[PDB]
Amino acid sequence: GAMNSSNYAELFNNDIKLFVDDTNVYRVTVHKTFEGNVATKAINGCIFTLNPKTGHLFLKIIHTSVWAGQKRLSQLAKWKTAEEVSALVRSLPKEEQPKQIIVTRKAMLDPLEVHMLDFPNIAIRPTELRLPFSAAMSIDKLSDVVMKATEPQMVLFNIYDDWLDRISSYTAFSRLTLLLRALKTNEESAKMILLSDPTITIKSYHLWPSFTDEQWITIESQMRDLILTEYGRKYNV
Amino acid sequence: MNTVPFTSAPIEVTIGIDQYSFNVKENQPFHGIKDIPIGHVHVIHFQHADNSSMRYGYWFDCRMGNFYIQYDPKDGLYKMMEERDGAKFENIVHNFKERQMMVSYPKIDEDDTWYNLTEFVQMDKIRKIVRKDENQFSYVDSSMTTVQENELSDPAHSLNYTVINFKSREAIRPGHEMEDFLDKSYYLNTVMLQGIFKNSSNYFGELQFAFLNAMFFGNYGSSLQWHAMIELICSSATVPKHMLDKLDEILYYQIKTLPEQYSDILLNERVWNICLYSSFQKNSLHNTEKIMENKYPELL
Repeated sequence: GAMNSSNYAELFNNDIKLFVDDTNVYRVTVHKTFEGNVATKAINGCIFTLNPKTGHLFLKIIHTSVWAGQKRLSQLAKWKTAEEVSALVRSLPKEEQPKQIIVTRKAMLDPLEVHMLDFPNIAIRPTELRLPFSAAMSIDKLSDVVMKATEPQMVLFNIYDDWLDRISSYTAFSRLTLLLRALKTNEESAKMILLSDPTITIKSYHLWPSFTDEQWITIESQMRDLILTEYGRKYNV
Repeated sequence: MNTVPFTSAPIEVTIGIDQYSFNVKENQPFHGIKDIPIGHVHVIHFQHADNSSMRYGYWFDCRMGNFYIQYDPKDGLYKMMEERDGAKFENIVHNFKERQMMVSYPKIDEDDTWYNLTEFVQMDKIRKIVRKDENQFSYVDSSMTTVQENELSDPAHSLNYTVINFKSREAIRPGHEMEDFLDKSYYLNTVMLQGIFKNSSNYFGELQFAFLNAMFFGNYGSSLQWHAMIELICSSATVPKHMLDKLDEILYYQIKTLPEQYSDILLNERVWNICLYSSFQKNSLHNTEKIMENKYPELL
């Protein structure tokens, strides 16, 4: 059933599983029309499909052309998400197919369940966790590839870069969720924290800066401070 | 007008005949029920006074044979049986009538309640849901489980209602996932009506049978089936106009007949709110919506 704090270590066991986040699939800018009414302009989206054990990210780019002449787009987006995840499972060899898919939003359960009827052995599961995967579009290189797509495209990343060479999946996922939580609470501050020292760069094949173990401890501390500050602000506490 | 004689009434019992019910005391000289209208199925049903658990009963049609009830003191129940000797039967019934030891099926002349609840229900269809082919009548009780419930465990004593599952390959065509799930028209019209039931009469017959088994035996699986068959029509954007008008009449009489006190366990709040206020057919069941709103406004 539902994934929570109590069954957290399960993410890092040897059963292949994917997280699916649909929060950046349908994205609009709201504007005034010449007549002073309001309209939306769709911009490119993405399905965020993440193996939390390996760091493999299947970033399915949603080009705005998939909304052309469609009604009830926020509803269609859940079904388009489910269709793309099903197609991704079908394209993987049997031994790479997930044994579980965890949806970060409950509204994805029925659409994914319906698209995966051919896969009765793949458990479709909600979570109680509040994962900050919506902030994926605050990672510059992910944002860049989505905004530049001129057609539907799948792009493979490792969202952990080369961290697993030095840390466990558990630690890698905790660092990722802290970075994303930070980028979500105060993007400007978070990104300042990540690039303030120009000596530490982002390798061409990476998403995050090449921090030493010691430099990551300092970064991780600055993100926790960022998050607690912003919290005392939000809530005047 | 046909008769179901009783050999005797050895144990205190509430006897139901269709929508009527009578109290019979232990060893009361009760010898059965007369003036049963020909042309409809009937159900005769029982709740022992000493064990108000296991309601049980027999679906029968008097055109199909001479039926009587006899208490079996081993199995501890009133059992329906067939008398093959026509002259023995006529002779037994004539005696019990002359001695007026029978209750009369108490139909009010104006009252079409039973017709309206059983309009599409046919004994031959009942015998396919309740398989016991050596008998021309069908036994149902409170605890009997449905073929669908057994999938999720004695197959001989199961209710073989048509399996309806909105998240099944049967219900959902490859490449029409969102369309078939949000509009069940192809599931209703091609899979169920054209494919399995053959026509709307057989579909409504099973719907009506499921309801009555829910109300008279509190059979929970029957209740699930009744709600599934309603929800499949309400969730279809495309339903023949005659089926919508008939469904409204069917549900109106079911809601009208439900004991006021059982609304809480026999009516599914999600299915009714969805059907009356959200579904494609939310404006197509006027009679049903007016009776539900005036009789069970709490549920909505």
